[PDB]
Amino acid sequence: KPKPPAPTLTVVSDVATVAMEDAQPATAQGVAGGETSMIAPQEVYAPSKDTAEKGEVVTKAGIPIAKQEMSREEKLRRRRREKERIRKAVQSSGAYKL
Amino acid sequence: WSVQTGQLLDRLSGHEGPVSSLAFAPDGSVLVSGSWDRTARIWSIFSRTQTSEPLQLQSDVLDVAFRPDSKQIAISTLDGQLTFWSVSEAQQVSGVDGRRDVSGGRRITDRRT
Amino acid sequence: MLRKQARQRRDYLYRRALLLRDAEIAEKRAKLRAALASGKPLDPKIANDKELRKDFDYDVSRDIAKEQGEIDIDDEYSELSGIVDPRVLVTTSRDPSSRLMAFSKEIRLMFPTAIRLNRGNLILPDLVMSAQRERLSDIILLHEHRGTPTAITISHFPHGPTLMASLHNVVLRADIPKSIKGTVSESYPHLIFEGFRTPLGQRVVKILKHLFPPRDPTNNAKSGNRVITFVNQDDCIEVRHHVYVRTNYNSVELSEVGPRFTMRPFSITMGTLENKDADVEWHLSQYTRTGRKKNYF
Amino acid sequence: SLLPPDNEVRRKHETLLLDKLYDMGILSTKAKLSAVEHNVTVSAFARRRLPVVMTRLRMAETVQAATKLIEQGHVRVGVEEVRDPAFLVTRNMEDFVTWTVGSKIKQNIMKYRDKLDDF
RNA sequence: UUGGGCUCUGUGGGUGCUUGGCCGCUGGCCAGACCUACUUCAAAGCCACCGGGGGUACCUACCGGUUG
RNA sequence: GGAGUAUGGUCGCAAGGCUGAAAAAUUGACGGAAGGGCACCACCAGGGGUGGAGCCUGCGCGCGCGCUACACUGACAGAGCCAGCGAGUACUCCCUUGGCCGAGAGGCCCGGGUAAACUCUGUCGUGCUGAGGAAUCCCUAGUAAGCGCAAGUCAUCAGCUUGCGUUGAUUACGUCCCUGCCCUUUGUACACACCGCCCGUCGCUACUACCGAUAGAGGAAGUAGGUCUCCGUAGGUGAACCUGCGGAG
Repeated sequence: KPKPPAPTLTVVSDVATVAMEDAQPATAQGVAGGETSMIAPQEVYAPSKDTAEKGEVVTKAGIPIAKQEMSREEKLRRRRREKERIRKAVQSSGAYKL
Repeated sequence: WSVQTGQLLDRLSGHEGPVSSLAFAPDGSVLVSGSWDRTARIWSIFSRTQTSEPLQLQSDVLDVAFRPDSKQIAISTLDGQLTFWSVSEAQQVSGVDGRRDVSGGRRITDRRT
Repeated sequence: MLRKQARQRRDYLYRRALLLRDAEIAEKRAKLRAALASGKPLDPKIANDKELRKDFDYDVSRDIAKEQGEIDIDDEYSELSGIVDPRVLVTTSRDPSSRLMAFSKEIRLMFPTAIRLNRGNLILPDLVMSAQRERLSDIILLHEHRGTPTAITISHFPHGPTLMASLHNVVLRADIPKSIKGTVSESYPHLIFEGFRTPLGQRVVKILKHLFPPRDPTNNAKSGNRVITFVNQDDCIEVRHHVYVRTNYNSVELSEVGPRFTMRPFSITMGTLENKDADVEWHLSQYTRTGRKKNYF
Repeated sequence: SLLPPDNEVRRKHETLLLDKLYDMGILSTKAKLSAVEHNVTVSAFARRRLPVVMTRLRMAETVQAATKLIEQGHVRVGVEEVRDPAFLVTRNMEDFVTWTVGSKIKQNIMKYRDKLDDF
């Protein structure tokens, strides 16, 4: 039995698949080979609340909407959606008588 | 396991020994196992029943293969013979005993002829 | 396979006899460790067995961790307790009768990961073989008398303990017309246990409550629709199966949906169904002097 | 043991060493460091070599004669034959190490117990 | 087919692609021959595997001192 | 004497009744629509019980559950040929007419109440000599069902339980349409790939203002860039040399 899996992190760069390979006088890879970045567009950027603008919030779709340009109806419904996810996780006698 | 999500899907079971060599039929209809429990085993998974058909052999299994025409399986067992089956009509259709057809030997500290 | 299960099961037995010797030891070792923190003086034999002191210095950490509950004891359950889902089959006796077969259908429904099986013409040794080649948690029998079930027989597989009990006071699912009863929900039921206060009580609760699936632990006290109960008095454990809706944080309503049992367990064996030559653990002792006065559980 | 008793890494490697050696069969329990100390022994290793454990499974009468058998080569492991008479049989492989394909020995056994399949 | 047979036990080639024997080797020798001369200057360093816990008065390794 | 362990008895507290049975919530309460996964308690192909009559354990006269009977798959005569489980010095259905030998208690003897199946050969032929409604409930592979044989295991079970063997089919083996049950619409892993903000009624919270009694609790709503060399200088510690300035290469 090998071991329990201990979590290990390993960093990758922005440089290309040719930078990943080993050493030889040619790249084997084609010409469209080489301009791919070893990471994904997600990695370089995704819109998120954590990178959101000030007056605006991101959508689950990842679309920018301002709270001011927002409607009240959508406001109510997004409050409902967030909450849905959340749930998924002696005195005077005068004063007395009068 | 599921590729697209990673969390475990199904522990198939049925095997009276460790499972020795595995392959999918190239269309993807059938998983085939061979285990050292003298037996080879047709797992049809992606059907709605996830059924199993046994195949009794003569001895332990060692390696499995398919035909690109996905009707035929070739399993290579421990006596050394190949047995060739058609998948659907699970009937054995061919066999080759190739023991002398492969014996070459006499290693160092190999005191048999 | 078969040489493998013979291998492991005997290794369990031999390791138990090992645990007997070493726990007889650790009894002494316990008193040493307490004295160090306490400074209260000790038994002089404990003060002057040299291999004991050195062995203390090695084997401290087991004692303190067991005090912590950091580990669960070596067990035929502790290997796979809350990891993987126990699948369970229910089978009738050899030639079943129809009302019995319906009642077996009922208790298959009460469990959530079960299959029933028509027993038919099947040697019970080969039914054990089917077990240890499909890696079951649990086999379960049923024995009727005349249309009425009488005994069940839980075994824990691959090799674990077996309960064997009579039944009494049974009601079926099928005495009530379907206009009033109905298909019962296959949700993962909770379990509650009342009055098991022997170590033997914990044995029998262990062999019971490792039948059911693992609940998810996040909101389990909040969620859930269905509750199974085991209560016991006069060593006749009574079990009901109820379903409930919570009408308030101060009020709740229950509905009774399963069969009503009382079973009284009369054979508990660290040893499966075929092996009649196995080590029984507690049998029900009538015919003795005070087998009626005392109770276990 | 020198590590203070209350440590995580101590607890983790107590369990690790113990369960690993136990799956190497050289022990007999898996809960006692003192047993690791004055119990783990080259003699126990030798009794988890291959010929000794085939005497224990009762392949052959005396571990000498067992050495003679596996040197001629009737004794398989898994699916391979084995020549090296120090193939340390861990506990998961004691259940498997059995007789080879074309063996006069296996045919002798089937001779005595009267099922002698010539096929 | 005008003896047959088993078993044992030797020798010889084979069981890996064919360039000679020997010696102080650009030559000689296989019958061998000559046999002891000649010299400017010791050295660069490192590493170099004995099963575990344990004691350490004496020996040793090291490190730091002390008189002569 | 000391240290523990028990055991019982003593003592003090607990042991003074504005009282007379029948909430939490920035997290919560409840839906709905879509989409998936499933199931002889769903669909579909069939099969098979019970439910008709008799017997009776059981359960509450009722009620099923088991056993029996009910005819073409017939009856009689032969012939042949197959199982598996079971070994405690242990096993019996009566109870009775007579008689024997038993002074008496008995023991005798005579009377009365290792398989079915299956195959083949041949003889006769529907002949009170009638297979169970509406309902309901169960079943998908050595399974439905048939057939016997044995055991009798500290609970249950001889008005039967449980085993073992024997022969062994049809029929779906797909689909969420009906019935339902569960699960998605959060998280729990990233590449390609794709998807692209579900919807309702209220609660709780902050704020805003309103209303009306006596600063005040209430009611009622909304909002969330000069290096190197050389030279001429001034100072330093002087030959030299350093520092700084100013000029040439």
